[PDB]
Amino acid sequence: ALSEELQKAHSEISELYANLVYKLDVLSSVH
Amino acid sequence: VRKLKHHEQKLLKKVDFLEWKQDQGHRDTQVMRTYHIQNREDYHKYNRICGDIRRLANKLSLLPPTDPFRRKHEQLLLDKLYAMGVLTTKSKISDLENKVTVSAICRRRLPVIMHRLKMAETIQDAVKFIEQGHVRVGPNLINDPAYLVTRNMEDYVTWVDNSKIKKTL
Amino acid sequence: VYSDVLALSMRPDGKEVAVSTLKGQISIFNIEDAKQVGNIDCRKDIISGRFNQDRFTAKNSERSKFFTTIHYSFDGMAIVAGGNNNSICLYDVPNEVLLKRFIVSRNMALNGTLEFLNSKKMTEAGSLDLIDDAGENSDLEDRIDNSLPGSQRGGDLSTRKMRPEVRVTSVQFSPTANAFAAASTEGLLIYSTNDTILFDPFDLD
Amino acid sequence: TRKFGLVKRTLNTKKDQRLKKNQEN
RNA sequence: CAUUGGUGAGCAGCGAAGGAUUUGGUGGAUUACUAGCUAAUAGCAAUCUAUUUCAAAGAAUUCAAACUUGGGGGAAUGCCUUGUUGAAUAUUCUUCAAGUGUAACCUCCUCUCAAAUCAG
Repeated sequence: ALSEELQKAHSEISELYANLVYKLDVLSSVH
Repeated sequence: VRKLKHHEQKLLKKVDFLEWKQDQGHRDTQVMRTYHIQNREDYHKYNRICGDIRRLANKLSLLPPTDPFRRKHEQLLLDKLYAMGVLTTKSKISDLENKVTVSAICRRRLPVIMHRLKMAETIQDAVKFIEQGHVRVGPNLINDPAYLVTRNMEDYVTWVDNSKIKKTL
Repeated sequence: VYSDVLALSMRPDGKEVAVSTLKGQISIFNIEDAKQVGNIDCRKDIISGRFNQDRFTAKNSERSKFFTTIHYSFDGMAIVAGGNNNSICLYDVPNEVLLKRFIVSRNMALNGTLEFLNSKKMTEAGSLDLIDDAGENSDLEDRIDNSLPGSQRGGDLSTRKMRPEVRVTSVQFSPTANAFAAASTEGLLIYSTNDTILFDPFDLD
Repeated sequence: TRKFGLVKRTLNTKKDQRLKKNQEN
């Protein structure tokens, strides 16, 4: 709990990080 | 198309059929030239993720500076993108928008890797060798020329065994 | 050993070891001594498949002619091995010759199933199946392509931009009834010797 | 009998004379 | 000398009214076979036309409707949204602003590599 709009920013940035994690580790061909 | 006249030129001021601004200078093709990708959409398969790097790299630059999540998550981004080798360095954060090109992720491609190691003479001869089934990445012979190979997987590319081109070298 | 080993497996006695090199040749090693006992060959008797995007025939394809898992029997006298192929193998340990060769799955949509591809699908430029047919679906979601190009055994099915390879990862024996189970690409398969568990209704109206 | 590396041949920015930047020589 | 190189001669040797090679075309399989066409319970297949047309059945997000956009900037001119103004008859349209509004519309990036050559 830091700031509620920063909470929104942390959650949205973690969502995009999860999407990027998905596309990059699939792109990593998980080996 | 016509080497058109001095009187034709001023009337057809804005027209072109070869280099368009929606066609973005045919820049993608110059990367499709230098790395010899089979389909066009491989470029936009990198460039759809490549902005997605920057789209996270931008808004992580919008957080307060010593936000203890911000410096940690950026390190988790940069160790990941450094394991895949799509950037040369990892010390600076500025490569996440400046070095993330389609050519940089596209010079982590498989025939670029063999073309560095001089098993092949040119790039397309390595593509022909992958198509012929001569190469392997550690355990597995790979058929696909468009293999994303990480930095740490780069030692695992050998020629495949009992071949006619491994006996060539 | 002289070639690249993987998928190690010991006898339960622990004085002999099955090894799979990159050549496919399984070797058996002494443990009380150092020399090799004898080696059984697998690069000949492996059913491998040619993918629709393969540009080389399966007779000289080096795709899957090794073994990604080896297991000794509960006498230590037999071995079931399984790899990235369609072929699961049952070698006898002292007689040193395979007993039976097993298909895991016979599926056209699985990639390395077929030995010989049908030449009616080899068109002018390209396969007949390698054309992207997801763009003609009635539904928007099935028309959406999310496939990153060179993903090998990555996260999801749709993102190979390929058919799934017929591969079998893990191989084990049952202790009791010599049944062997292998978790395939399709899933866990069970072979057994529990014969006549096939249920047989008699004198049906 | 098709050649290997069947690639998408497309617009060459350094070879196509239809470009007016290559209209000179 | 090994030639373990082939040419070149030859010979032993193989050896039934030739042998050896190279390729074009086509057919057959390359998944496990229930017939073709149509308006399809039927008709056709020499034909469905001078019964194919009447008949019935048949109309919601009161306008839900880019699940789709390389990333930054901005986004003038457009549009969107409400704020706000006029007109017509409870609604469209004139006029106007506010929008870290915006897949229109402007630029920056998404090219310059231990690849090679080259002076030192």
